[PDB]
Amino acid sequence: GPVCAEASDVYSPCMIASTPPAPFSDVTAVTFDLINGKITPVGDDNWNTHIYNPPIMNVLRTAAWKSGTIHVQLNVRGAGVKRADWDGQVFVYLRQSMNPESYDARTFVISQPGSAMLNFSFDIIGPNSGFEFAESPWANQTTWYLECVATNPRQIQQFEVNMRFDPNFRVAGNILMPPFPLSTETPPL
Amino acid sequence: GPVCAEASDVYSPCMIASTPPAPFSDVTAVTFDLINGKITPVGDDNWNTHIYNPPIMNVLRTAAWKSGTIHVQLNVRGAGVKRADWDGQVFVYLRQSMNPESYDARTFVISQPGSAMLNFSFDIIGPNSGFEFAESPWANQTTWYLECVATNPRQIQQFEVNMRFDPNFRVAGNILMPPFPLSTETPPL
Amino acid sequence: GPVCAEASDVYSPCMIASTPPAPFSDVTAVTFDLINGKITPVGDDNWNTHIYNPPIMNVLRTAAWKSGTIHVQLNVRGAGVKRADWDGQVFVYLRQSMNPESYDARTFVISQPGSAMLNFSFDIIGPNSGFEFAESPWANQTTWYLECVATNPRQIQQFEVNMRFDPNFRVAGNILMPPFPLSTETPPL
Amino acid sequence: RMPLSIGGGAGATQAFLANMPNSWISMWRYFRGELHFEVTKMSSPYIKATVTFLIAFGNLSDAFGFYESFPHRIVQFAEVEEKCTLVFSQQEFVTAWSTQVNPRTTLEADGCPYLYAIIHDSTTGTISGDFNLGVKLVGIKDFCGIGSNPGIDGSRL
Amino acid sequence: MEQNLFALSLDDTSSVRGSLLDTKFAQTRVLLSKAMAGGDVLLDEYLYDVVNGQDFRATVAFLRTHVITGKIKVTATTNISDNSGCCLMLAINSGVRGKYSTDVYTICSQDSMTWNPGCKKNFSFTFNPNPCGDSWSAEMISRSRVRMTVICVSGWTLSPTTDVIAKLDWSIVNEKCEPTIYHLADCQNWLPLNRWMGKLTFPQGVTSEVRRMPLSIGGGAGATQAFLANMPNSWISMWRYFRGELHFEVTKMSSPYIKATVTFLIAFGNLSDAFGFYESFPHRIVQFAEVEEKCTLVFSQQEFVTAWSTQVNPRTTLEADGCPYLYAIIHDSTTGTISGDFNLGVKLVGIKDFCGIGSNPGIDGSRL
Amino acid sequence: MEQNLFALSLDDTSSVRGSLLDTKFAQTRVLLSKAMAGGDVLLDEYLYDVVNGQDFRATVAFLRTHVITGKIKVTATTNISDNSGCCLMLAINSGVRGKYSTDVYTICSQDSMTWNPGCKKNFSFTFNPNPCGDSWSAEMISRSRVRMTVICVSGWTLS
Repeated sequence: GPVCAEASDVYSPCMIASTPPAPFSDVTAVTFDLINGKITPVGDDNWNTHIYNPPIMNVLRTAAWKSGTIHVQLNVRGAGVKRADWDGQVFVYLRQSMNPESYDARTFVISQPGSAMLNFSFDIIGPNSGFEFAESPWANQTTWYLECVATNPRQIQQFEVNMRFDPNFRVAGNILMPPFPLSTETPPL
Repeated sequence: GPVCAEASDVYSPCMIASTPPAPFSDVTAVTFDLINGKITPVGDDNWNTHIYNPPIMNVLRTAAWKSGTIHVQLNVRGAGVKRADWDGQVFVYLRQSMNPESYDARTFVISQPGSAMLNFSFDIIGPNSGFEFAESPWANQTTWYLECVATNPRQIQQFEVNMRFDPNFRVAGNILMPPFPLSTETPPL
Repeated sequence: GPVCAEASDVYSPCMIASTPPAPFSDVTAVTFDLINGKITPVGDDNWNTHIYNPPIMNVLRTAAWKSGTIHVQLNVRGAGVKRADWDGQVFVYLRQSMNPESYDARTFVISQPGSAMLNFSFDIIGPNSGFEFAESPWANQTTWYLECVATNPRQIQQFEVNMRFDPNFRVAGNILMPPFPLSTETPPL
Repeated sequence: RMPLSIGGGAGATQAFLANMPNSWISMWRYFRGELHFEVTKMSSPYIKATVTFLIAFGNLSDAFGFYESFPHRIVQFAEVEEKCTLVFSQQEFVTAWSTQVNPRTTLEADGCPYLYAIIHDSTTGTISGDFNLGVKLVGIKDFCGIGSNPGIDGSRL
Repeated sequence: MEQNLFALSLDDTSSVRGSLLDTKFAQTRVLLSKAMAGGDVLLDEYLYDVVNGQDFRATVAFLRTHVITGKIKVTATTNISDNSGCCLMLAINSGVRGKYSTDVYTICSQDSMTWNPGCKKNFSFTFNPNPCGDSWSAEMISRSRVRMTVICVSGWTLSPTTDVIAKLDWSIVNEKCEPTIYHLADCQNWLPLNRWMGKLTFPQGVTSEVRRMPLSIGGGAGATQAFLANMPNSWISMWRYFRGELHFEVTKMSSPYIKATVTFLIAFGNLSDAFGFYESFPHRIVQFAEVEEKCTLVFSQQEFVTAWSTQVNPRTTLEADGCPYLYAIIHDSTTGTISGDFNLGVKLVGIKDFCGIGSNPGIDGSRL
Repeated sequence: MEQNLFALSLDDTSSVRGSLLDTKFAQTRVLLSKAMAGGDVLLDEYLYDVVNGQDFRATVAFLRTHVITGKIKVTATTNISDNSGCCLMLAINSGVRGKYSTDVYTICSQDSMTWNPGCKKNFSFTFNPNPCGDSWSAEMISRSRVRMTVICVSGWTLS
């Protein structure tokens, strides 16, 4: 900056996770299963989570075998907190598995006050002619999780994971999913 | 930064929206219909809006069928507020439709103090040989809106949407518009 | 940032404009006529202006007909003001004409504390085989101005416009200018 | 006089009107080309008049009696003919000219070309009524658009 | 009989053309005072105001023709006895700004004739008033404010009995208007300049008269706490260092009666006056006849080892200044039966095989 | 550069020539009264006084060219609704004598156009103002007193 680059593309919002309400001050985290569309908060912290249903998410949930790059944009709001009093940071971690033994594939570290953005990507690639069935016992294939940590949940209000397929993306096969409930984005007045 | 990239092109200012005056402290928002050139503030908040008449806007208002990329530059002023006391953030949202059911095509999130800039683009593309009549019942075509939110309207004074056609842009057909009033930019002393 | 891009080229400083001294607190502005090398401050504000005489400026002043891109670098100093007490912002505006009716060709908006830089460019292009005589009544050709606004002149000390021709630049014809006085840059101890 | 700085619409009250194609040409700053007008009779055949058309600049006053020094085109209409196409080649224009001009520029200091329409003799007829005549710029051939208009906001010059 | 009036040849967009009689469009009357000085505006008006109150064959064609593809020829029929002489310079510049300088230096760039009435009976020269295109018009040059300026660069060496007049005859010839456009290519085949290297006065007498003109030409010419600027001279100072074949055009400005022989040579500043071996260097001798008034020195690439700087700091002395100068040295002595100095005007016409190196930050000043 | 001025093409004795734009040398404005009668002088002036106060392309060429081998074309662009009509007659005569008759009879001889505006949109005709030679000049016709006369031979049938 101060002059920006140029964002261009259509990224659809998949998964929001609002942070637990007052007086909960302790450090906390959440995990977005990027492929299977699930949001498991760590411990017994009452995060307020929603999974929306844009076409990207419906494909990622129903498609069995997947291949190629998906671009993510993690947005962070944002409580109305005086800039000089801000001490909140956000550590994120891409992971293959959610087991203790597995390592991170990427770490990011953000301490921008109020709000932040974080574009990254990663290639789903797998054994079966370049395709990956997420979490299949076959070949011990695994997903991609996105562990995210709010060091100060009083100041960080919510995470938000937007996604987009690169044009190289390819799926095959169907999974029988249950009926998806109609959760809608409550836009801010 | 600190050394910038290089802005280059002619972007003409289309739509300004000043934020409601004191003592109004609550969170508020505004929506710029980017194509049809309209500024509807949310609820009954008295925003002070103007639509200017550069050649870009006059084409976007009169052209029926449109095709190709338009680059936007959203500028944010900017009240004279001590930097350590700044807590104001700006969430923006591209949308196809303004209905509750529709999702966002893009979200940005800015918490830069005083002032900010945000370059992005998006391709108008439509059914009729790549052309889109904005808001036509035919094929349920839709516009592009730009919902923008000021979390602290005491600190955010005004939004400003500048635009520019990419050279690939193409129109066809005319719409009978009413007489456009001559609003002029009141430049700051 | 934090790691920068890479500045490279020779930009020569053309026009400095120091801001009015104390106790003048009100919002103020200045206009740099980028081509003809003139600095008209707005109203009756006693700005302290100088136009230097590098080869770029002497060409721009004497050349009649001009064509092609010039890169500008607007630098902003910079009073010794505690960073948390900084509330000063800088709005700039490229304009074709300085009349109320004309619109801006570009707006930038900067609120970086202490100091700032802003690289941009613009193509002089005109009727006469791609050449533009600045401010000629012929074809109602016009200049390029650079209106700049200091919201807090106590904190913003001075503007500074550096310029550079892109290699595509071309002139023709001479203008009889008066003797240019020898103003020299007073470098800071 | 009809100005060839066509861009930025036509006038109204504190307002202006817009076509798309006229808004489109104002995308560019300067332009040029062979202009193809289509002048049409709107009165009856009984109101007769002969009209010279020419390109020229605004400074020329009315009661300047030497318009036929300029290159021009005479237009008499028969009873049956109603439509006639003036074309003005590239040799009528030296350089490109601006698509829009500031509204407050007077005819004295306005360096874009106009299209003059001058009565060669006198408007006549046995029946009362004005000699109406409608000019319509059909299109620009060999159009060349230069630059990038920031815009002006207004209409007439 | 009747005819269809729409189909007549009344939209004739031809250029003005014919003989020199039928293309003449104005005559102008310049008054040269009996006792005129150097740096003295004789005429200074807009090129379109020349044609006001005129009634020649092409006057109305000139005003009304929308496009003119031909150049403007101007010829000046002024004469004086060989006994005397002066130097007039007519010159066309694309515009003005308030309270302008009319020093020969400023003006000459772009398009100019320089002549000595004492030697040349008449003098003509063609030019294009739109320097970046093939065409122009009367309406272009009226609104563009093209400016014609006649200046006397050297006074009368012996004054005439009465006042004099110079008749200028403005015509339109039928040559193609070719544009002169400067651009930032580092190597160029011909970079024209028309840079006034300076007027050289040599007094009558016996002394060693030596005149240095520096080839660090960039950054203008001097004034008070000020400096003057052409465009082409400001343009060459875009680059830091440069080189090329330099094409000077040295002109007589005094009368034929004041006689002198002048050696020209490239050399460096350290060489003092009263150093008697200038003809060890390669040089060029310039004697003028009665009738000859103009002579072109060329200095090839073998005269310069490396490129040299376009500008130099003003406070560098001649002792420590490593750019080349052009010396002009009196080979014998300035003589004549009548009193008056031997004036001589050097003008760098252009640089052939120009090679511009680097990128000048700039210096701010003029002379070295 | 210098040139020999004696050998330039400044003694060009060409006739006036080119398109109809570049040979035009005057325009004249005749007033036809709403109620005009037959045998009614509309215009009557010397053919050289036509060119006084004129500034067309060939005006100065016409006055200054010593010999002109071309004819003079005059065209008259007057019109009126088919409903009405009259009969104008423009006519050129080599001279005059005091208190002259301007009856159509007298005039028409020599060189004349007659037309009815009601039917003919415009009307043109060429002629030679020196009737006994191949050439003429502006100075010939000024001093010879060649006389142009427009007359209305029949009034407006409907005004």
